[PDB]
Amino acid sequence: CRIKQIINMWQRIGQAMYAPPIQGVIRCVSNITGLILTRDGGSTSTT
Amino acid sequence: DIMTQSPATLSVSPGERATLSCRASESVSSDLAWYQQKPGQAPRLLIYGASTRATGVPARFSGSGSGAEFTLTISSLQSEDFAVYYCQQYNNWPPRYTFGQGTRLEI
Amino acid sequence: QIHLVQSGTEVKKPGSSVTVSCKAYGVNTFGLYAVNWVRQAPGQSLEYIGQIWRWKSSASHHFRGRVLISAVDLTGSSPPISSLEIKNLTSDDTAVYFCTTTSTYDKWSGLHHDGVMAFSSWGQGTLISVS
Amino acid sequence: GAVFLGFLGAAGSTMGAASMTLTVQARNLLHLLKLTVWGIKQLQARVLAVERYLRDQQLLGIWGCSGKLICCTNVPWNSSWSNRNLSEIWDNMTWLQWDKEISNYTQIIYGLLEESQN
Amino acid sequence: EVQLVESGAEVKKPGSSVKVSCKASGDTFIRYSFTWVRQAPGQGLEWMGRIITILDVAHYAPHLQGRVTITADKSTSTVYLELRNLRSDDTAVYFCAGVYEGEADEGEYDNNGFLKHWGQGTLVTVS
Amino acid sequence: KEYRLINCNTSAITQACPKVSFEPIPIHYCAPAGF
Amino acid sequence: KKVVLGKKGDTVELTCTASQKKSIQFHWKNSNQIKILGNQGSFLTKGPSKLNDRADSRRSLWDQGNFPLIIKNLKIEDSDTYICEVEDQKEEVQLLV
Ligand SMILES: *[C@@H]1O[C@H](CO)[C@@H](O[C@@H]2O[C@H](CO)[C@@H](O[C@@H]3O[C@H](CO[C@H]4O[C@H](CO[C@H]5O[C@H](CO)[C@@H](O)[C@H](O)[C@@H]5O[C@H]5O[C@H](CO)[C@@H](O)[C@H](O)[C@@H]5O)[C@@H](O)[C@H](O[C@H]5O[C@H](CO)[C@@H](O)[C@H](O)[C@@H]5O)[C@@H]4O)[C@@H](O)[C@H](O[C@H]4O[C@H](CO)[C@@H](O)[C@H](O)[C@@H]4O[C@H]4O[C@H](CO)[C@@H](O)[C@H](O)[C@@H]4O[C@H]4O[C@H](CO)[C@@H](O)[C@H](O)[C@@H]4O)[C@@H]3O)[C@H](O)[C@H]2NC(C)=O)[C@H](O)[C@H]1NC(C)=O
Ligand SMILES: *[C@@H]1O[C@H](CO)[C@@H](O[C@@H]2O[C@H](CO)[C@@H](O[C@@H]3O[C@H](CO)[C@@H](O)[C@H](O[C@H]4O[C@H](CO)[C@@H](O)[C@H](O)[C@@H]4O[C@H]4O[C@H](CO)[C@@H](O)[C@H](O)[C@@H]4O)[C@@H]3O)[C@H](O)[C@H]2NC(C)=O)[C@H](O)[C@H]1NC(C)=O
Ligand SMILES: *[C@@H]1O[C@H](CO)[C@@H](O[C@@H]2O[C@H](CO)[C@@H](O[C@@H]3O[C@H](CO[C@H]4O[C@H](CO)[C@@H](O)[C@H](O)[C@@H]4O)[C@@H](O)[C@H](O[C@H]4O[C@H](CO)[C@@H](O)[C@H](O)[C@@H]4O)[C@@H]3O)[C@H](O)[C@H]2NC(C)=O)[C@H](O)[C@H]1NC(C)=O
Ligand SMILES: *[C@@H]1O[C@H](CO)[C@@H](O)[C@H](O)[C@H]1NC(C)=O
Repeated sequence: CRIKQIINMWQRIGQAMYAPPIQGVIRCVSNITGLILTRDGGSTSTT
Repeated sequence: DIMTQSPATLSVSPGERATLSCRASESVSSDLAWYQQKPGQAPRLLIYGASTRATGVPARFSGSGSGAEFTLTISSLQSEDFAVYYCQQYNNWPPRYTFGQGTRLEI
Repeated sequence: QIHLVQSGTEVKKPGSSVTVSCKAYGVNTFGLYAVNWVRQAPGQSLEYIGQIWRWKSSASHHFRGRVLISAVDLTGSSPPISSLEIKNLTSDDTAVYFCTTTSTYDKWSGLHHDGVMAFSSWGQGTLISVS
Repeated sequence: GAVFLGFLGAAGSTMGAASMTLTVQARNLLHLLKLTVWGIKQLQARVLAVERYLRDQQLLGIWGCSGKLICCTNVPWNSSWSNRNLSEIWDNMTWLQWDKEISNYTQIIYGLLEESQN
Repeated sequence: EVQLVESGAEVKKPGSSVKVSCKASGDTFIRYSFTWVRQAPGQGLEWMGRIITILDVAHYAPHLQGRVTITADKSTSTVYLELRNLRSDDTAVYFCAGVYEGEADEGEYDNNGFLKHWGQGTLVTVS
Repeated sequence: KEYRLINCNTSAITQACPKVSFEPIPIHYCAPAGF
Repeated sequence: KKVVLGKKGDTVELTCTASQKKSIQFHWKNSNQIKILGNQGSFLTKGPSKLNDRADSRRSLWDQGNFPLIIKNLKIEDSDTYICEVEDQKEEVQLLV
């Protein structure tokens, strides 16, 4: 998992640039409580 | 708005340790760039970030300091360390990256 | 944009069963909509059969025990399918059948009165003859 | 003005049980700069609730029924408005079904209740 | 590590518009933020401006408001400067200078202010 | 206007970047009086 | 329907168009219902097809409703009916190589 800084805005259509990263340890204890999936159409069962 | 160098002229002899320092009006503490310009040459970088050497920098160039005042030391002043020494403050955003004045070292 | 599609013209024997499909293109789900099966004898007026509103299958009092109305939602690779099964056919059920769907989402619509509905969107006709 | 939710507990049940629940649930349900902004926003909630209640009482004030939770007026039903045996009204129907059913007669009833104060 | 071949020296007039290019041949052109810095003869360095290549945004010193334009083209790999309102003090040695900013194509942009790679200096004379 | 080469001036704004803290708190979307 | 022809290699442009100026969600598919493009908010998503690398859209035009598709390196295997799905206007164009 890298850290990237020329981002695409999600607020609108644009790009933003942020400050360089921070001093030390970054902790991100989280919960994955979801997914977002898509599919593939076709074809003539199949998987 | 800000950038004077703490000496003005250093008319010293080789073997003598040099005295180079940079004075700033507001606190920076991480962003000072050191440059060396012989007359007729593009200014070679020495120390960026006031704490580390670039590629091909000899170990006699030792930069240190914090806040607004910084100091570059040259212990073994050779027969090539006579030039103009610049310090560049690159702290602020939006960019107004002013330079220092310069210190000439004619022997 | 409901483009409700039924099966084709069929003919059976008396004393038998039959099944008519109803694929509901453009329908969100049968939880929101409601399917009313109706028929029409040739030349006559439209005769109600049954419904599955809010996943409760129910037929009218003339047709009880003879008619099954089933539904499967929009799952996977197939649109929502309603289906009409008729057991113990007589020669008096030769008719054009229709599945209809109407939206039950808004309470203050006016297309529906507590499960008794106007038929806002229609199929195209499944003729069954009995010989 | 937080008793607007307590009205809704009697939905789904019929009209007589809701009419009893009216009386029952009416009797039973009765210096930093960044903090003055919270005080003003809570007052703008409370005064708005009081003004909405007073507007709802003024719309009952036209019809001679201000303050009364239940009033019985003097406008006789033309019986083409739900020509129905009222046992079936007060036993087989809910209020959502009334707001659906007499929806095309309600402006007429409001006009008659306004005109029968003159 | 681009080599920054500057343009030739020019003879200019008071109240003119000079256009000085700087061909940075070498590594990836969009990964390098560039900087124009002038040098008055005998004097110290004056910072003129800094262009970010991949965002195509250029910032300027407060002394050069409305009279300088730093453009760049990514196919020609060339950083152009255009000065209008040339005055008598504008006779000076100009410098284009770049620095490695990281993988700007996807992620990293370190926003460095120090100038690692330099050009060669070009004297513009206002006569 | 005009008409397919609509003038797409990609503007740019430069503001100051203080490094900020960031941790999302829960939010309760209330409905006003009468809803 | 529309018919747009190409020869080989050069870019080709297909269009959706909405009538709201709102940058709403669209998708570009083909005849076999394989995805080619997808708006996701204000982000771009390609699809698992042969136009995974060669398809593109002008991003700044989405705020004006116009939803283009730009295909580069037109080969012989890119001649099929392409479908806008915007809200309901399932627009069909046919590309010819
Ligand atoms: C969101 O999540 C939701 C859940 O939280 C989910 O909701 C659920 O959706 C699923 C679908 O996805 C629903 O499941 C379907 O339900 C349909 C409706 O079923 C009801 O009614 C039938 C019929 O009942 C009548 O007859 C019986 C006779 O025994 C009487 O007892 C009844 O009272 C009633 O009779 C009255 O009406 C008659 C007319 O119909 C009159 O003649 C009569 O006089 C009376 O007036 C009941 O059988 C159902 O009960 C059964 O299930 C409940 C629990 O669900 C049990 O308690 C109970 O014991 C029974 O098991 C229920 O009342 C069903 O029709 C439908 O069944 C089909 O699929 C199942 C498998 O899923 C098959 O086993 C079944 O055979 C049916 O498949 C046939 O039809 C499909 C196409 O429709 C064909 O593809 C298939 O091949 C098959 O065809 C075969 O049989 C046909 C006739 O049956 C015949 O025509 C064909 O030729 C062929 O032979 C299925 O169960 C589910 O109920 C919802 N549940 C809830 C809680 O909401 C929702 O989908 C999700 N939404 C989204 C968007 O994801
Ligand atoms: C899902 O939810 C969970 C919580 O339920 C979120 O987890 C929290 O994540 C945040 C940030 O990721 C984290 O906050 C940090 O806590 C650390 C431990 O206390 C702090 O040390 C840290 O503060 C430092 O950085 C701040 C930001 O600049 C400074 O303001 C602060 O002074 C601290 O900075 C010191 O050190 C830095 C080092 O770089 C130096 O720059 C500074 O000068 C200074 O010396 C943050 O407060 C929470 O603790 C997490 N909580 C838990 C339980 O883990 C999680 O993020 C959520 N997921 C998502 C995706 O949001
Ligand atoms: C959820 O997403 C699914 C996509 O998977 C959508 O399903 C499509 O829905 C559209 C309508 O919204 C369907 O298009 C219609 O198909 C009708 C029947 O054709 C089918 O059946 C015949 C016979 O078996 C097959 O040969 C054919 O290939 C199809 O399988 C047509 O009759 C309709 O055309 C009519 O209207 C159009 C309008 O443009 C007219 O031009 C025609 O002349 C005609 O009058 C129409 O083409 C489509 O088939 C569905 N596809 C699939 C894969 O399911 C759902 O609509 C969508 N639901 C929601 C709520 O968004
Ligand atoms: C993760 O989920 C558990 C489930 O109980 C919860 O207790 C915990 O607070 C969650 N962690 C977060 C929100 O960081």
